[PDB]
Amino acid sequence: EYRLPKGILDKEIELIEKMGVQIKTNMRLGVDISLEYLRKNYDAVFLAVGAWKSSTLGCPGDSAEGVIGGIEFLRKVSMNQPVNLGQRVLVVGGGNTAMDAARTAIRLGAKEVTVLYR
Amino acid sequence: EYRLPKGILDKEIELIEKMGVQIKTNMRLGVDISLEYLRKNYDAVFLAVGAWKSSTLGCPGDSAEGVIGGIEFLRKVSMNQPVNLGQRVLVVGGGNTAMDAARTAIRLGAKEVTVLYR
Repeated sequence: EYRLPKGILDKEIELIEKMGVQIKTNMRLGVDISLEYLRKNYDAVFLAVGAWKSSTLGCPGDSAEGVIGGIEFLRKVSMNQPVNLGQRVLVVGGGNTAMDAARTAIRLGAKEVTVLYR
Repeated sequence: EYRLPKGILDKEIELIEKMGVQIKTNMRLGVDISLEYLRKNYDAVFLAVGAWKSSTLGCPGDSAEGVIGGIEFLRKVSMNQPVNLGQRVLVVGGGNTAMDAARTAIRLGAKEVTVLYR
């Protein structure tokens, strides 16, 4: 939110909806909606699902409690869901996800946050 | 159609739709739509799927071509889909399905139709 406030995003999406676009939220492909349904009742289908599966650490013990994916952590923070942070946080990576997670952890009350890049 | 014309049925269903009921046709549970979607987006779900799987003959060779289920044959006839009859037609059963299939076959040009009841 400190880089892109969500009110601006809401206003832009409302402008898009004002053009006649019907946005059905909470609808998931493969869970709520099958691809056959869309292919049958729609002339064209455009998939913009995006990369929504954070990579695992790839080292033994990556499934231990207290290790969370970057985008999942940021989604929990944005949704105001309770996350289990702590005094010490290490972020593994060097992309936008790592820096956003580090700064969010700093703003979420972590005493020290350290980013590890290879 | 000779027992229940479909125009009357269409008129009654149109009367029902005039009350505010939204009938989404060509939507199938488990194929086009999911039970979880209904349970999430709707307060109550009422299932009236009916018995839509005709029983197989239960004898060897029941899968040979030229053996067709009663309700499937009647659905093909009602939908005006091309069905493969012949001069000789046998009907196995004694319910409404068997009698309707026999009379439809008689009206579809079968020279002789015989109903076999145990």
